[PDB]
Amino acid sequence: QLLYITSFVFVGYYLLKRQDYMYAVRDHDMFSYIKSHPEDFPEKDKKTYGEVFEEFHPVR
Amino acid sequence: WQEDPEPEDENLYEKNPDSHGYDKDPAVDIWNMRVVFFFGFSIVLVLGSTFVAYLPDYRMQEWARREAERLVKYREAHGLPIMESNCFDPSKIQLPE
Amino acid sequence: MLKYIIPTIMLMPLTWLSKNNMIWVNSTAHSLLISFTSLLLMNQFGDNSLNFSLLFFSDSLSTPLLILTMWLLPLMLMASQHHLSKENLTRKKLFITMLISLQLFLIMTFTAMELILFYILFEATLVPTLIIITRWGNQTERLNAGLYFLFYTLAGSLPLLVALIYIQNTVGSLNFLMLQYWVQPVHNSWSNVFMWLACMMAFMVKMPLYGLHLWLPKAHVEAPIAGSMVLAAVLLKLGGYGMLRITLILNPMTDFMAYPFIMLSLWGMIMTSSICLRQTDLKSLIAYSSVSHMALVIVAILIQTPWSYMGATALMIAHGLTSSMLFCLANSNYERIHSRTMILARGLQTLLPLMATWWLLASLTNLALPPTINLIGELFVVMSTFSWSNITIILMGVNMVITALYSLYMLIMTQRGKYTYHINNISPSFTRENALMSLHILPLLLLTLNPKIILGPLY
Amino acid sequence: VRDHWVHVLVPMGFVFGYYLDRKNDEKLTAFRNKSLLYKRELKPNEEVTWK
Amino acid sequence: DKRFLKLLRFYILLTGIPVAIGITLINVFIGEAELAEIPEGYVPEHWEYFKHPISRWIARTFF
Amino acid sequence: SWDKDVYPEPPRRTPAPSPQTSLPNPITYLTKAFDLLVDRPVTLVREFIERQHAKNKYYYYHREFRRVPDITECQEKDVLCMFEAEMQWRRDYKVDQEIVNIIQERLKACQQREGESHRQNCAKELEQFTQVVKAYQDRYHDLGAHYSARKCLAKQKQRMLAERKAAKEA
Amino acid sequence: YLTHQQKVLRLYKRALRHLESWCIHRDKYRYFACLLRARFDEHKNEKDMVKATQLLREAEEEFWHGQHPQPYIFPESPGGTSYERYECYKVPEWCLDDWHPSEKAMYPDYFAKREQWKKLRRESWEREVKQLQEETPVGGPRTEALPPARKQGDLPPLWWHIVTRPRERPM
Ligand SMILES: CCCCCCCCCCCCO[C@@H]1O[C@H](CO)[C@@H](O[C@H]2O[C@H](CO)[C@@H](O)[C@H](O)[C@H]2O)[C@H](O)[C@H]1O
Ligand SMILES: CCCCCCCCCCCCO[C@@H]1O[C@H](CO)[C@@H](O[C@H]2O[C@H](CO)[C@@H](O)[C@H](O)[C@H]2O)[C@H](O)[C@H]1O
Ligand SMILES: CCCCCCCCCCCCO[C@@H]1O[C@H](CO)[C@@H](O[C@H]2O[C@H](CO)[C@@H](O)[C@H](O)[C@H]2O)[C@H](O)[C@H]1O
Ligand SMILES: N=C(N)NC(=N)NCCc1ccc(I)c(Cl)c1
Repeated sequence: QLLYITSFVFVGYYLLKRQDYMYAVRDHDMFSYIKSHPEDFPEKDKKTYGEVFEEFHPVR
Repeated sequence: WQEDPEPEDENLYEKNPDSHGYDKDPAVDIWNMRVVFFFGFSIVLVLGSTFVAYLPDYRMQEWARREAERLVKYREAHGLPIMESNCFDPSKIQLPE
Repeated sequence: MLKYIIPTIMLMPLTWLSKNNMIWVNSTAHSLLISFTSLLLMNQFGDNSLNFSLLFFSDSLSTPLLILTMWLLPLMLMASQHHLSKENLTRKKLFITMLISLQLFLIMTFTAMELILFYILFEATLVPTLIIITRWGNQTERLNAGLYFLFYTLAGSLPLLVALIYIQNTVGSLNFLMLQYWVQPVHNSWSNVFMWLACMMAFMVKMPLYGLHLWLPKAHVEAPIAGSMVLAAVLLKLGGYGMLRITLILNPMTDFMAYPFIMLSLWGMIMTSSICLRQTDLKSLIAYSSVSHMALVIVAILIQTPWSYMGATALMIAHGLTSSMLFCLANSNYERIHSRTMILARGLQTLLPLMATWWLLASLTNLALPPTINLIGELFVVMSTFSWSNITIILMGVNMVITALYSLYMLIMTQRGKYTYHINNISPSFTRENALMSLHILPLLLLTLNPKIILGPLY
Repeated sequence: VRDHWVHVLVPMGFVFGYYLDRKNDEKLTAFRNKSLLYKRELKPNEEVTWK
Repeated sequence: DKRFLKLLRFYILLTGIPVAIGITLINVFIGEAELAEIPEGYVPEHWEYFKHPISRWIARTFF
Repeated sequence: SWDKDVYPEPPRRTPAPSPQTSLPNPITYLTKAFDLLVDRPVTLVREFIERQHAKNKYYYYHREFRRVPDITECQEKDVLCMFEAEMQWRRDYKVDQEIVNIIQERLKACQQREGESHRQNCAKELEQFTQVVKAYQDRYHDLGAHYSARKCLAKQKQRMLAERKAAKEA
Repeated sequence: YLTHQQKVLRLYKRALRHLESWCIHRDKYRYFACLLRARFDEHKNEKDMVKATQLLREAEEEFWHGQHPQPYIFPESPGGTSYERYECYKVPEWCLDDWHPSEKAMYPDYFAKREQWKKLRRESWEREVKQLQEETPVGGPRTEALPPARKQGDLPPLWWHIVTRPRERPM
């Protein structure tokens, strides 16, 4: 029983490292692409709700 | 075929006229009665009801009444409307067109 | 929520490591302590919900359902231990384990912030429930009842899975707190009609909606008593709870998409109430009574008004305790006469006086006698549907007449008249049975003194 | 006692769960004393507003 | 039936009577808080916003 | 006891007894018995309890909520600002419910107090009730169970647009 | 199932009771009860059974026309005001088996004599079954009649639930 736990933990530790590395790589790739293509990811100008118009749908 | 017969139904009162219906073992039967009655009635229902009765202002219902009194006193003293149709200040709003 | 999840999990090693004859004593005692601690969830604020972490949250809707869920486990254990007395020990422990795992899934289902997490746990409740019915049910038909229960649910849930994943891609999140702020109106199109249906039909089958209900009477007739208690008290409410949450993101399309389901529920409640007058099986009668009551909940949820959401929440809690009580009352007769036929054993008030009082109290709550929370919930729904359309008062009024008729007819047929001559094994009520009945009705009637805690977030 | 040791499992589960709930709050202090509604100056010997 | 009702009455009174006595002693010899203005420069504890001692105790202890 | 301005009452006008009979009034002697046997022992018990409360005097306060920017000042989808604005709107919504309850209680007390003259004598309470109900209805009615500050604002802007158009045509 | 004589006598009793409900007063009833008896005696000796049947058939149509819409009913007869009134107080004897020993201790003499009846029932049962078995034609009984005990020391077959039925005013 001791080796069952140890075996799972040992293998699980390295799979967790690779998992975290692959998501870090995914974020690293995504931010670089956004940085290199600012025209496709413009910083839109946000408006406030006082300015934006939303239709009212009464529940009656 | 090679099947056991259907057993006859057992009346727990025959072997134990004092049975509480919990177990055929009299000592276990009594203990199981006590936990149900003590943790069920003495604790959960009695202490739980007391706990619920003294909840500190469930969902600030009491605070809202005190707050409403404060606003009504202030707004009537100063000749303001008790309540306004507009929830949001129109000076902060910008209608289309 | 970990202060409830972990102790619930600990009930499993507790059961398996208990002495052979202390499995019922230990699991019942400690699941009552958990139920006691569940009252700490009453720390509810007037503006903010109680948001514990990224995964779990409670508000006024989930809190009463959580307390009902955790209170029902000890009751299911007392209800089950008699008819499982001849089972071998390992199989008794497995039965208790299925009940514990069902509670674990339920308390996580009601507190999940993220809707896919809700979906998975909402779906996970199927497995133990199916196992309980098919493994520990009594008769041959339990295998078919398991199949109808499984596939009715999956026929609805799988489209819901597609819709939820679609929603996250478009919106970017399924966290319910985020959806409260990022929600956008649903515009008219055929794409959104099917998105609306995929978001709702799974919960409708759970309620169940009239026309999708025929699985419920089969399941109840076949399930063991604990299966019936959890099915009626909590599992039906997963549909109600799901609809109460997901309707946030279906506006304004719900304004017209609700009509076919309001007509089914408004008419369905009259038909199921009338059906109750002619049922011959006592468990089947109570199952049809549940469909009638849950029809109001569907209507209340669909018309989306503060009063109806308060009525829906109160009805869900009141129905849970009442219907679970009725099944326990019916079961106690069954454990004596081994038949569910309502006409078989009559005049039982003459032989079991106190148990006849439990029948009377249970029936009075079922027909919603003021000021029970059963009436408060029903009255609030009737008030709100009157504003929706004045004509509905006629359908609501007729249902209240028929509901009183079958509630008392069930009481009169089984408890009054002349006792059946040849039935001579009607032994006196056990302390376990009387305690089981009073642990339903006493919390139910105590809630009348403080209804606000079951009126939900709109209070 | 070996007869009644099982009766600490659920109570210890509750204490452990209560414990883990409180540590989980410590990962959610990004806005402690930073909300517009409740922001204020620290009390003379106070180290944090809540924990 | 008589035994069950006797047992039910005993276990409700087992904690009910002490709770009823405890509430009475608390109300007499402790009493409720008196509404006061928040003193300038003072930050009340969150459990100081409730009037009844049991409610304050519940808020201070659990919530 | 309570703020007399928030819950006003007129000055009571009782008429002095003006007997026109020789028979003793049984109510007068019952009042003396009630005062001696009921009120006096009750008052003594309360005075004892009041002494204990004085020995242990402590305070509780009324929570004050700082105003925060409202939903009109929140950028679209900026959840952190929308959250504070939304929680504030909900608090005010619960306060306005209690303001209407205060005005309704004034109306109900006036109707009972004025007896058969209530239709004439309760006009001011009735008019104030009518106004606060109108204002409350404009703010919150028809928002649905999933109401929010956003929907409240959308309703107000719809009303403002109809008011602007009506004046434009006028 | 009913013979012609039985049908006539049932009509005669039925008509008198409805006549009594119309008349109310005893002297008035006695007078008209005699006229009615005279009509029945006018055809007592009719030997032609075809004519006799027609007379019976016509008398039944006459009764239906002239029956009281609200005839007198004895209080405890079916449809009477006291019918079934005391069924709620009738408790079967087998319930005493389930009494707690402390309840049984309050009636030591009653329960001693009760054991003597249960013993009598046990020791009689095999004879009762065997008597019915040897007195029943091959194709089962043709009627619901039961036989008497034939020997001394025997009890009539199937007696327990008749002998020990609840009293008519059991409380
Ligand atoms: C390498 C990591 C391994 C981690 C292992 C951690 C737990 C290890 C436990 C080892 C000791 C188990 O020892 C074993 O336990 C069970 C219950 O506890 C006992 O057997 C049990 O049978 C029944 C229940 O099935 C009960 O009567 C009672 O619970 C007990 O008698 C055995 O008599 C004992 O031999
Ligand atoms: C019926 C049994 C129910 C058991 C559950 C209730 C247990 C708690 C019982 C009340 C305990 C005392 O409750 C507590 O009393 C003191 C006042 O004396 C209050 O404390 C306040 O006043 C005291 C003075 O006494 C000062 O320290 C200070 O001004 C402030 O802390 C607390 O805010 C209140 O919560
Ligand atoms: C319905 C009944 C529920 C029964 C629950 C049974 C489990 C009991 C769990 C007890 C947990 C108590 O845990 C701890 O208790 C102490 C007092 O003792 C509190 O003490 C603290 O309260 C507040 C917290 O801001 C502060 O005044 C201060 O930090 C301290 O006084 C802690 O806030 C609480 O975290
Ligand atoms: N072909 C596809 N659509 N899928 C796919 N593999 N996309 C690549 C995008 C991706 C996703 C997750 C991670 I972690 C990383 Cl590093 C990269």
